[PDB]
Amino acid sequence: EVETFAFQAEIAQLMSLIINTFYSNKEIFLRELISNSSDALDKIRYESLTDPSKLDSGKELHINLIPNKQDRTLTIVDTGIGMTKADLINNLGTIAKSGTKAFMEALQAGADISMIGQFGVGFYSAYLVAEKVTVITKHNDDEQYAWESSAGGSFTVRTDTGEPMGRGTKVILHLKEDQTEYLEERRIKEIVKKHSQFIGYPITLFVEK
Ligand SMILES: NS(=O)(=O)c1ccc2[nH]c(=O)oc2c1
Repeated sequence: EVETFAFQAEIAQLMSLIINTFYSNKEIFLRELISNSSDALDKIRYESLTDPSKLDSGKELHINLIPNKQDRTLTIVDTGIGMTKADLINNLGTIAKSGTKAFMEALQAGADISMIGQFGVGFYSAYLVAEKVTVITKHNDDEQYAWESSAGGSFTVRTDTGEPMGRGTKVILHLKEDQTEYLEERRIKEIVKKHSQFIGYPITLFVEK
């Protein structure tokens, strides 16, 4: 059972701007996704401060980076609060309509794409390097769902029958053919140290066979 949705016009606009603007500093996508993960981990930690059973779905609060050269995928896994199906459909828990509005006025006021995170829509910077993005997520109050979009104005949502997650969010970046440098260990290490040195959760860079 696969449901296909149309992006709001403003989100489709943001997404094609990210895809079509000439902008060489693509590495900031990883900063933005790790920062998104850190925010989601902050949310579940805060909830657990008064209700410890909120961590029954997983006590470890961490971020994993998983490159797969055979699949040409970079996966960012976090054990944060996750997203409901409603969150997924509602622009993955963001206020993307007003955020895109503010982001695009800033761009004409001198800003560049690297500042996308200050407007709450940093997730969509994934399309700087990915031709397709799959988001697997599990929230304590909902089932496991899979969101997917290759841009083009639509996304799909289905119940995820894959590996049970426990709690959190998994962002699978199906990388563009010329963007495989972000599968290389030393390149990911460089980016994490440059942009994410003060993230308050363990970031584990998986290695490959
Ligand atoms: N902007 S739209 O009229 O909603 C639209 C139009 C064509 C599409 N093809 C696709 O995959 O998503 C689409 C969304």
